This record gives sequence, structure tokens and C-alpha cells, in this order.
Amino acid sequence: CPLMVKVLDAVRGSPAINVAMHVFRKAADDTWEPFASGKTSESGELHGLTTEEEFVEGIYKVEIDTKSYWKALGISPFHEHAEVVFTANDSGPRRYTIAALLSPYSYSTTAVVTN
Amino acid sequence: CPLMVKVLDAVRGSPAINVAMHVFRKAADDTWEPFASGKTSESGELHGLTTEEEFVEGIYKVEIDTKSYWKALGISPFHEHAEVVFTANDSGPRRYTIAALLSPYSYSTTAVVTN
Amino acid sequence: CPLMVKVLDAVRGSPAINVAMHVFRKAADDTWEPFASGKTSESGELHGLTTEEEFVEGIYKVEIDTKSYWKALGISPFHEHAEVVFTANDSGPRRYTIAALLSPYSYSTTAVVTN
Amino acid sequence: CPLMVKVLDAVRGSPAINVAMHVFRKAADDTWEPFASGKTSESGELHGLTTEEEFVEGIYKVEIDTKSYWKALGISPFHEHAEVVFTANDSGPRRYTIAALLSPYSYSTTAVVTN
Ligand SMILES: CCc1oc2c(F)ccc(F)c2c1C(=O)c1cc(I)c(O)c(I)c1
Ligand SMILES: CCc1oc2c(F)ccc(F)c2c1C(=O)c1cc(I)c(O)c(I)c1
Repeated sequence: CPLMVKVLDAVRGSPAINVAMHVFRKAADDTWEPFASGKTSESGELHGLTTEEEFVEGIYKVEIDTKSYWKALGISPFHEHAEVVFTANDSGPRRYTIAALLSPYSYSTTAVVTN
Repeated sequence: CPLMVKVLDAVRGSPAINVAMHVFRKAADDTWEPFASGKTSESGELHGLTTEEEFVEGIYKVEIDTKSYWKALGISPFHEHAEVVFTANDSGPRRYTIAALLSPYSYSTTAVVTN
Repeated sequence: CPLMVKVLDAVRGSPAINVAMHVFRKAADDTWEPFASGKTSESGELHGLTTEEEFVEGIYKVEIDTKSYWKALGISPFHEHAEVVFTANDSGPRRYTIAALLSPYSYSTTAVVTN
Repeated sequence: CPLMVKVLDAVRGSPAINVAMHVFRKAADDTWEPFASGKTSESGELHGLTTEEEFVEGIYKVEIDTKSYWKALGISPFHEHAEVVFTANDSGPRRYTIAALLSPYSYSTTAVVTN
């Protein structure tokens, strides 16, 4: 599993379940092409987005639909989505965990990259 | 000043100085049109981006060039940029501070929205 | 003002107002003796805690009463308080801002140390 | 496993390995009594601190030795340690994950609490 996303809720102290996200990859003409999508499970994790062979070098964007998550809890949040943009596999294959910790007016994001 | 951006450095414990950013407004065709830009001051702040009359309701994106900031310090970063995407909404007189706290492999962002 | 504390609310997107805190200095017997205290202003800031002559090198603890803050808003919090423990070190003229960003089940803290 | 701690490094984008921590429990006389201790593994996780039977209701403090972690990487950090203080099991047994994301001048901490 070369790309995994984990989302947590800082209001409830829980995984953020059923959070939709779309992953894009920058094409040679500089447009964002669709790459993969899914939603977080009961553990707040989304696995199985891609494979080692498909996940080539490139610039990737993870767009996490945080607005819909908060609205369903009755909260009108500040952000439209959380966006994570990064170059992947520039020095050979790596495994990436993208994580986001969500509050209505704030989020933190980090990456855990392993060889 | 209806919109201000403040950027801090979590490695050095300091304002993040000379950080470039662009602000975009989402257009009717879902493209991002440039709206304002600048570099943070010695206090890590960027003022004077817009005026009350120009800053109408809509979806805005602040793209902060965090990669160039870390490269200037000789530190390898994860993100291509930090992206803050939000809806501006008219409910009473409001001033928006977008703040970002930067680390090489992580960032936190919040909004301080006041009257 | 050699020491200032700023507290923000990540649920409401606002300064955290009327947040009580105590500052302690570590004594020779490893106990915490009271040093200063106050409540945050409408800007979420607490100024005037100490003076340059009083704020000598040593280990200091800021204990922020985040539990009472969340209880006043009717939101169940995780932490008893937020604790920030640091060493003050003399290397040139330095001013310390301790900042805390609060959510019910999470907090972030940073230091902005300037000349 | 009713109490687990996970520590990540926001500079390197990696687990924080070999981070020492001590857990204390508030006694009836209001002193902090030693409860458990350990260090994080190669995954940045510390498991096996306690058992369901030993982990009774109370106020617990996790003291994470972040200063030694940074010093061994050549970094002189701001904080002496990260302190996480919380009431546990007040409504019956729960499983707690305490997490900390570390930078030299900043850290974020959250909790994931499950029934
Ligand atoms: C994401 C940016 C951020 O991180 C924080 C944190 F981790 C703890 C406390 C904080 F206030 C913040 C903070 C801020 O928004 C911020 C900091 C200062 I100094 C300000 O003067 C203003 I206005 C805003
Ligand atoms: C931005 C997301 C985030 O915030 C953190 C924080 F504030 C403190 C400590 C942290 F580990 C994190 C964290 C994580 O990356 C994370 C949390 C868990 I639980 C995991 O199992 C995995 I894999 C990753």
C-alpha cells in the first residue's frame, strides 16, 4: 500500500468516518488529472487507492472533502476542503501516509514517508 | 483590512519571513483567477491584499509557497505549497486572518474571524 | 513585555477569550512555584505577566485552564489543562510568545521567539 | 490495550523512534504517582503500558521527553517535554490513543477515544 490517508476529528476525539477524497496527478500539460478516490472507513483510514506500479513519479494532490463531513455533523466549517500537494517517488518508490486532523476552523496535515 | 495572512515557522520558532503567496478567487467556470499576492513581512504577516468593496462572497484559495521557503533554509520539504481554500460569507462585519504554522513535513492552518 | 500568551479557538475560529492561566517557575526542590497569572483578553492575549528583570533563565510552566473554557461553551473536553513547559535561555534580547490553538480533544502549541 | 501513545516527527516525516515517556496518576493526596513508562518503537508507538484492570478511573499525566529526542538529532528545542493531562474512564472503560506531532518549537497533541 504505497498511498494511505488517515483522517481524525479533533472535536469528538475519534476517527473521521466516511470522509470523501479525490486524488489527482499533474499531467504533462499541467492540468490535474483524476488518479484515485475513496472514503475513509470506520478507522478513519482509506487504503487501496493505488499500486506500486501505477504510483509513478509525479506531483499529486489529495483533496479531502472536509466541508461535507462537518455539515453532516451540523457544523458550518471554514474550509471548502483540505488540499495536500506533494511530489512523490522522486528518489524511487516510497510509501506515503497522508494524515489530517480536523476542526471546524482549522486543520493540521502531516506526512509519514517510509522506504 | 478584511483579509490578512500570518505565517510562522515551527522549526525556528519565529515568523516565516519573505514567504510568497497568491490568492485566487474561484470563477464561474471553476477556474482560479488571480486576485492578490505578496510576501510576508518581518512579522510573518501580509496585509493590504484586498479592500472591503472588492472582497465579496465567494470561494478563495491562498496558495503559500512553502517549498521555496524551506529550500532557502536548506531543508527538504514535503509539500509543493500550502493551500487554504475557504468560502467568504457575509454575516455582520467580518475580518479574516488566515494563519499557517509550517514544518518541513507538516503544516497547520486556522482562521481567526472577528468583528 | 518579555512573555506573552495567545490562545485561539479552532471550533469557533476566534480568539479564546477569558481563558485563565497560571505561570510557574521550577524551584530548586523541583516543585512549581507560582510566578504570574491572568485571563486572556478579547484578542485572546495575556500581556504583562512579568518584567525583563524578573524573567530570568530557568524552567517555566504555563498551565492553561482549557477545561473551564470548553465547559463554559457546553462542549465536553479531553484535557484537564494545556501545559507548556520550556526553558528560558539568554542569547541576545529575546521576547517570547507562547501560543495555543484549542480544540475539544486536541491542542497545538508553538513559540514565537523574537529580538 | 487501553492506553497507547504514538509520536511523529514533523521535520523528517517519520515516526519518532526511541522517545521516552512517563505516565503518572493523581493520588488521593493530589500528588502525582508513577504509573507506567516506556519508549516508542520503530513505528513511533508505545503499547503495553497498562491493563484494563489496572487502568482505573483517575487523572493521568503523560510526560513525553521531547527534549532528549531533539537533542540527539542535533536540535536544541523549545519545550522541556510535552505534557498530556486527562481524566480517564470516568464513564466506564475506554481505549485511549494519545498522539503527539513534534517540531523543534511546536507540538500538536490529540486523543482518539473508543468504547
Ligand atoms: C496555524 C497558525 C497558528 O498556529 C497556532 C498555534 F499552534 C497556537 C496558537 C496560535 F495562535 C496559532 C496560530 C495562529 O493562528 C496565530 C498565531 C499568532 I502569534 C497570531 O498572532 C495569530 I492573529 C494567529
Ligand atoms: C495531522 C494528522 C496527525 O495529527 C497528529 C497529531 F496531532 C499528533 C500525533 C499524530 F500522530 C498526528 C497525526 C497523524 O499523522 C497520525 C495519527 C495517528 I492515531 C496515526 O495512526 C497515524 I499512521 C498518523
